[PDB]
Amino acid sequence: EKPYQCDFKDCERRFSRSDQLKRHQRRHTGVKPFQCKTCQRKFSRSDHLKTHTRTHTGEKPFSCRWPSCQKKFARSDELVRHHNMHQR
DNA sequence: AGCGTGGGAGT
DNA sequence: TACTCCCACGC
Ligand code: NA
Ligand SMILES: [Zn+2]
Ligand SMILES: [Zn+2]
Ligand SMILES: [Zn+2]
Repeated sequence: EKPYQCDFKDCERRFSRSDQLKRHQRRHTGVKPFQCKTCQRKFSRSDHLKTHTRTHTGEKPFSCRWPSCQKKFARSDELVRHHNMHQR
């Protein structure tokens, strides 16, 4: 199921796909290909750079679906937490 | 709350 | 492979 093993010392992680292993291995190497042009912070992943950028732009693409609630969020996981809050 | 950081997955 | 999206841990 997860044939791509991480061979770094004392790491037991295994992955379904080669690209998942490559991304994981950036944790060990510290290689960070992406940079925010606003604050120069570096990231190992482009999706992390994308959501970080919303800290500068104020974009909040995720709207609460509860009727009459107008709250918005920069990330889908913030909206999940918020929805969990409406539903006790 | 706000967000760095992470795996699992669709494409 | 890479880009993208989801949900999640932990502060
Ligand atoms: Na990418
Ligand atoms: Zn590893
Ligand atoms: Zn920045
Ligand atoms: Zn709401």
